[PDB]
Amino acid sequence: GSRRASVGSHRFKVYNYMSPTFCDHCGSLLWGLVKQGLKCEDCGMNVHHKCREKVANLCEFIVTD
Amino acid sequence: GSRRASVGSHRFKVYNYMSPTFCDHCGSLLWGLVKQGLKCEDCGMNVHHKCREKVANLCEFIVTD
Ligand SMILES: [Zn+2]
Ligand SMILES: [Zn+2]
Ligand SMILES: [Zn+2]
Ligand SMILES: [Zn+2]
Repeated sequence: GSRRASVGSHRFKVYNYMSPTFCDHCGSLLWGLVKQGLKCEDCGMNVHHKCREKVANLCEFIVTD
Repeated sequence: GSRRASVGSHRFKVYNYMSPTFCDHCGSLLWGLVKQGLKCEDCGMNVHHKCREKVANLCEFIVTD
């Protein structure tokens, strides 16, 4: 691997959390036992459904693979 | 929306060109039958040794895989 970043926009998908998880935008618990929020398939950001429109679309992460 | 890109700096490595190939910087032939120049391991840019010093470091490509 080299110094490198992946840069794009988020790719959020409905996610079923198996452990208590917080929103990476607002900090409140992702309530529920299933489909509690959205996780970006690329960078892993977790958000409430209602917080999706509050977050910037920019999605970047360092690639070490 | 946006494309996803892999971004960093070039990673040039000496390459054996099997067909006549030109420098992507200056346009002159990569002279010889072996080790004629360097190919960026990330984006594929081909350069003369001397042109390595002349190109911008910026290395980007769209990731379609
Ligand atoms: Zn993301
Ligand atoms: Zn939230
Ligand atoms: Zn490159
Ligand atoms: Zn050249």
